[PDB]
Amino acid sequence: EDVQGKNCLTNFHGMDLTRDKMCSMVKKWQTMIEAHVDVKTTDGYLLRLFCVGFTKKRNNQIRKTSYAQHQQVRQIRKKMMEIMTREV
Amino acid sequence: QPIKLARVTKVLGRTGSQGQCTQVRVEFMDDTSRSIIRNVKGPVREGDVLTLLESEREARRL
Amino acid sequence: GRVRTKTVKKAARVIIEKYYTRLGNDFHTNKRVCEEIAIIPSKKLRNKIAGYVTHLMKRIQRGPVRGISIKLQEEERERRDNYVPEVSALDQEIIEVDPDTKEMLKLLDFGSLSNLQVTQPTVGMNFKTPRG
Amino acid sequence: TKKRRNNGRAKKGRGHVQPIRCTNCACCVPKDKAIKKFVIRNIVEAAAVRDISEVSVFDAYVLPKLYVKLHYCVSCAIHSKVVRNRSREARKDRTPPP
Amino acid sequence: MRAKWRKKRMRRLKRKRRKMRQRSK
Amino acid sequence: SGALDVLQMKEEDVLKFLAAGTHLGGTNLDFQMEQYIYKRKSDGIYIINLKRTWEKLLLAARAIVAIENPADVSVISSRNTGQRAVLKFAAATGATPIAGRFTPGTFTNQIQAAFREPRLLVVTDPQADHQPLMEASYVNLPTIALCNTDSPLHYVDIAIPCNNKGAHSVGLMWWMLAQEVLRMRGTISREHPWEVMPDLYFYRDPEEIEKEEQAAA
Amino acid sequence: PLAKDLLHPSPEEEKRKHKKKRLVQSPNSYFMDVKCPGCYKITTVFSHAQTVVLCVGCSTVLCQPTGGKARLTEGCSFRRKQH
RNA sequence: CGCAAGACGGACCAGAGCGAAAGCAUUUGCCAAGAAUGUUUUCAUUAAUCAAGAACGAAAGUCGGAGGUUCGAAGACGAUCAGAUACCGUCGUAGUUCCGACCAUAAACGAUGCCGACCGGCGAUGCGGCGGCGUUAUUCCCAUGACCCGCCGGGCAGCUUCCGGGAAACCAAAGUCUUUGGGUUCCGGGGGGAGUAUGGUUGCAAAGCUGAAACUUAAAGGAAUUGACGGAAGGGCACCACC
Repeated sequence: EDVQGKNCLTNFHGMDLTRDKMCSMVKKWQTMIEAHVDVKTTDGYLLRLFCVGFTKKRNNQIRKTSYAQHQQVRQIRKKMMEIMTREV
Repeated sequence: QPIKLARVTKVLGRTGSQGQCTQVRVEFMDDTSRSIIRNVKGPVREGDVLTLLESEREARRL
Repeated sequence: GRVRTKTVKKAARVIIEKYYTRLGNDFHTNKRVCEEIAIIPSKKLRNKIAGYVTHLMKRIQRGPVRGISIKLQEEERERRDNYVPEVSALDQEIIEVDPDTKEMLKLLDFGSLSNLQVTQPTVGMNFKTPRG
Repeated sequence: TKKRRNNGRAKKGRGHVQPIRCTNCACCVPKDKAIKKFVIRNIVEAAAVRDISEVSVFDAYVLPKLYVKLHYCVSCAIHSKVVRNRSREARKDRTPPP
Repeated sequence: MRAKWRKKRMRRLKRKRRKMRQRSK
Repeated sequence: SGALDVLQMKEEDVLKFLAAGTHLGGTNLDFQMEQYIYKRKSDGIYIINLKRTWEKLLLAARAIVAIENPADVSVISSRNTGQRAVLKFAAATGATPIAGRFTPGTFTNQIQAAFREPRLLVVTDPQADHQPLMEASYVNLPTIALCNTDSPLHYVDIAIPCNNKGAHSVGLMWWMLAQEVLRMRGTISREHPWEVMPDLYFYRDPEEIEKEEQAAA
Repeated sequence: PLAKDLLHPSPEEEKRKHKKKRLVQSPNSYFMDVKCPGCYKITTVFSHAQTVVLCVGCSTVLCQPTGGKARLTEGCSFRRKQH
């Protein structure tokens, strides 16, 4: 952001995930859920958070599929969007 | 890198395009508990010593 | 390639099966047995048969062979197969019993036994293998 | 003669799926029709992991993986020996090979 | 002869017949 | 067999079934075997109704004792579990044993050396012993089969619902039915228990044979 | 099973089978005596109510509509009635 | 590092869903619609299939605008080859994208018209409802979710079977067929000629729908079997193969 002298002082410009991890998370036979939030902080910083989420096969679950309903997914996405606006 | 000696503990199979190379489990007689799989020309029996001009390659198994 | 042909093995099996008691483990004695109890026109075939005979005799010393029969068949499948213990594994003091196996005994005449320990039921109804 | 009951693809109540481009060629293949692999793979095979572990800055560094999903046309797949012609009885086995 | 290219040749031949019948009208 | 005190299920016979586990059927169910089941457990096991097991045991025993020639009731098991039990059933009933590897065409091909031609088959498992059932289709052979909740009743002509999987339960069912045919012939009385032990008919793990040989000394 | 007693099925079988497919067509719904704790009187609610059942002068809401068997408000007891 | 424009919605994505079919996949909102379940709601035969007639109808193609990122018929060039107006490669106009009108065809396929009844089993799965031990979240329980175990109805399917059918492949429908008749629409009659000529009709055009005959011919074809062959896959053998 600025240089004092023999010192490049840095400021936040974006969190990211290593695609090693990002790809690792995305496996078949479960619902991938995403939510973006165009948000502003207290000071004049405008962020675009991207959440991600994966439905969990339960401990006693025998069924392979492990999917969600469309209204369940968009209730989750509405929650994600609410929580990320709340914490920014 | 030094020139080391390894003993044939087991001759696994016969690899090579014309089956011309014995594929061999070699035990390093310097570091007596380090073992690798390694391709060898000519007739090899169990318990003859190979002269390795490097000890860092490892052959791909049958 | 020292694989014995059907003519060697069939002959060698029948020679053991019919003249078991005349044979032993030595090659050279049962070579001369095979000379007497069979009319073999070759010397080489005589040796082949005598050789496989001796191999099957060593196999019979270990245990019973799939393609031959011994006279009693044979003190283990006949005599030892008449094994009887002191008391049967059936004759149990405390027989554990399911609550629903207790119910079908109650809808039988046998609603009250002395030696049936009715157990607590299997909670967490989870008994299958997951799919895929 | 009808060779495959499913017709060699996996649509039963659609009548259309979207074409994928075959990775080897550029052939347009129905998604359900395409022979799909999911190759997880270590960025270095066997000879280079020996060298990285020794020349790593870090303390017992777990190496990252390279997650491709390959889509093949039937021709590419058979030529590259991904799938393979089977006997008319053995065709019906939908079990993936071990 | 592929039945599609047969159908293409019969269309061109028709298209020349409609071109030559028109010149008397 | 029905509404008779003489041939009614006794108290000691229930304890021989509960120890053996002949009531304790498989996880899966055949539609032809829903009538020979009391109820399903929690932890997916079907409980066989032992009264109906007992009536099918008597009906089978009747079928065997009706066969005037005791020799031509061919008794079959392929699986190790039955191979002892069926061989001791031959000793008792005077039946013909085929213990392991039923050669196809032993009922159909004359020129075969082991060409048997019975009046009645007895079968330890309709699935394992599918080949005897199928050759009973080609020659008019009624078939008694020791059946599980899982077993299909294709070509089986009187089914005895059991655990035919477990080592004890098989040998016990063979013992029960050997003792019943000898009772119903009038060879043995019914008041006293039978000299032959039900434990005799049980197949043993070759581990257990060398474990007994170790524990005998 | 060839010989099914279609004349006389066991009650377990007809309770299992679809309402229209039974030997004699019989509904799976019922009426029930429902009472809220505020009001005295007992209103007859239909099991599959499909309307917001109120008491006299709306003392409270009793029955909320759902897919099938309508849910009764927490604190409202019911006895199913027969003839 | 940015910025712009125009395409397209990977992975999740399935023998999963929805739609009459063509077809449909980023988020959010609005607009109407729909199957299925639930119902001790209502009307009371209002139905099924359908000449005429009508809506929708992939892609390509056409006409007028807006746009043109990528790809790319035609074209030009470089290669290969004997030639190579191909396959390969670099460019590249129409087109590909959007709106308004045409067009009415596809291997538009499940190559299987629609409605109704009956005739084995089993495990799944999608939707809705019903019942049931137990785990789990909202903790503060209620009741709702996530599971588990079953039942019912409708759905895409699956496996198995001497139901039965079929020339067979195969088909719980392609069965209930010489023991031939539940209702109804379309349509085939050896192979070519030919979906041609001709007339009509629709279209701006391309072309669509309707549509013969003369003549010619003993087979064309379907399913399956055995061989031979392969520039398909795998296995084995030989110093008339190799190392």
